[PDB]
Amino acid sequence: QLVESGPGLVKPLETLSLTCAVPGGSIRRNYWSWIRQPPGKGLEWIGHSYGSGGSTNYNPSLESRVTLSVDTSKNLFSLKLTSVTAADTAVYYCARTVWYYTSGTHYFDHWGQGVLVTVSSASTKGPSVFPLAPSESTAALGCLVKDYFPEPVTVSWNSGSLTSGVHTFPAVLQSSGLYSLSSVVTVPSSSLGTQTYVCNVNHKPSNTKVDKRVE
Amino acid sequence: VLTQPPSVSAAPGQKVTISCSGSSSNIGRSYVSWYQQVPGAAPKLLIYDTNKRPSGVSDRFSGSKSGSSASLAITGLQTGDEADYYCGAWDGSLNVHIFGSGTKLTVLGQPKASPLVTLFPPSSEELQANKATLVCLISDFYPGVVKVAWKADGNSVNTGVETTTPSKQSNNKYAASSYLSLTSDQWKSHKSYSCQVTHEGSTVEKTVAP
Ligand SMILES: [Cl-]
Ligand SMILES: [Cl-]
Ligand SMILES: [Cl-]
Repeated sequence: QLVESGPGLVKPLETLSLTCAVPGGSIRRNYWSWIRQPPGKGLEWIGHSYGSGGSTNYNPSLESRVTLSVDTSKNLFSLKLTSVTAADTAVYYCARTVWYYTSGTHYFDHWGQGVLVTVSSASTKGPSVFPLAPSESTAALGCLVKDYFPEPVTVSWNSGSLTSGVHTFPAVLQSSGLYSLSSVVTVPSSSLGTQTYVCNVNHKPSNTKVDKRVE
Repeated sequence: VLTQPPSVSAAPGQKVTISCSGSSSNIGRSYVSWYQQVPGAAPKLLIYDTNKRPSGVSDRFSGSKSGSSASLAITGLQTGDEADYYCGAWDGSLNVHIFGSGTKLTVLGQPKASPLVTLFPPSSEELQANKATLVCLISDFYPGVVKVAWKADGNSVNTGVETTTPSKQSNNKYAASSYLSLTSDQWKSHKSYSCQVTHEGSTVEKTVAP
């Protein structure tokens, strides 16, 4: 059993402190690692420590920022990560590490459930809204809803009267900490000059409501 | 870097292999481990010491390595196997654990479907504000894995690109989007931009011009 505990939220350039609890002992005679995973991305090993070393071995790409430690009497394995940025937003896992230098075998046989840590420079901000305009049977038009925080936003078309062929895409999160999304309606090609299309955008956290004609 | 194919897939009942290609400083001298991460759980150890199974891992999973490259094989594919797989090995030069780039295993599903790609130029309105956001929308593709690359005058773009993870649509195909955030001056000073979407080894591109 391994249990991570974290702060949930940390401000940019602050220090992230996590803890991993190892009930049932065995902390002293083992290696222990921190591993993380940004949303939508791959695993990254941060480093390991021995339960009594207290030797440590860190990912060189994070070295100046990382401190691992072991409190044998509280059975706690800890990570400090200084000067965080949005790149450090990830799920953080602790894992028991089997490490035999002699055979070059390093692997993680027991994992915690992991804790999400979110680093955000973003404050509430309302979006800009721009039109997305272009033999095929269909054409696509839409609205770009740019640079808002936080989620969510809603988008309907023609005041809710147009529902068929509507696709609102999940938002992207940019390195700025702000989101953008797009909503597009797929329409018969011949309908292009014979009908009008207005996206109705609502971003409630910023009291933002915009109607935009797309032509 | 341990290089895995982003997407491996086959019908239930079939067999698949997932490659993991390293270098002599890692896979060549080290034992290889594999991890299974069902969505959206923690990873679990599937294979350790290159070919060994922890208790409670089925004999349908099997591992080997040859030189600088490792492989995980799965037989009798079952819907529960659909998941991300990561290989891992110690690198004795860098003194670090290196995870592979990860493979989504898809248990098919429905037929393969190539993405429909729409690339929008920046609007006149955003341009008057001295900005140009290009918007590349990718929909109805299956398996739900794609690589997006942008070109500026045919040149690879390595700055200002942001692309979502793929998300399951109601029809169980997937959607994604990619945004290239520019100033109006960059847009106006190029002759073309393209969004190139690679899915299952084929590429679908769209191009816009100022
Ligand atoms: Cl099984
Ligand atoms: Cl660039
Ligand atoms: Cl259908």
